[PDB]
Amino acid sequence: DELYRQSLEIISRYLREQATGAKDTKPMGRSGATSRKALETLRRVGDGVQRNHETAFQGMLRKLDIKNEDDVKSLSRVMIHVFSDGVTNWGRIVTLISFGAFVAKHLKTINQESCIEPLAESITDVLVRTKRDWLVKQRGWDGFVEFFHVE
Ligand SMILES: Cc1cc(OCCCc2c3n(c4c(-c5c(C)nn(C)c5C)c(Cl)ccc24)CCCN(c2cc(C(=O)O)cc4c2ccn4C)C3=O)cc(C)c1Cl
Repeated sequence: DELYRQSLEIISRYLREQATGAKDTKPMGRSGATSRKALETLRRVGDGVQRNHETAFQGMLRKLDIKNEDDVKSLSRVMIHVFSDGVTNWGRIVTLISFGAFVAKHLKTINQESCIEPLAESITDVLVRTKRDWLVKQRGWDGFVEFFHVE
């Protein structure tokens, strides 16, 4: 499943980098150029999204009461509820990932960094399993990058 692996490398790097403040300088895998431009796209757009929904993000974070990895594994159901039904567009997907980053920052603050990568997996798993065909028709991460690109 190459779509899942690409999505997880992008999402995982964006989440851990938002939580630690440090960029990950390890080379990317195949489709490296696209994934690097996708992660740059998320650094430009994602922080605007998080500031924009700060009130709603904080409310939802508190209502989910995340404390350990078992809590992290119990988040897919609400995630799926909020994300699955209705219209899909790239902004919705950025919002998914962006709240992911918001939560990853929280996990780092309560010294639960080890939960960031299960978080990332859960996010990727919900994305690819619920939006795969859409992702394929928007040409995947190249479609994402082209969508948010301005010259
Ligand atoms: C990591 C993780 C990610 C995650 O992601 C879930 C999917 C992303 C998401 C959406 N929404 C969220 C809200 C939220 C709520 C509730 N109220 N308000 C005001 C907000 C901003 C919060 Cl607090 C957090 C995340 C989201 C609802 C509104 C925007 N929207 C959207 C919803 C719709 C729609 O309902 O059809 C259409 C949309 C958008 C955005 C663009 N379009 C077209 C979403 O799909 C969820 C969880 C639990 C986890 Cl753990």
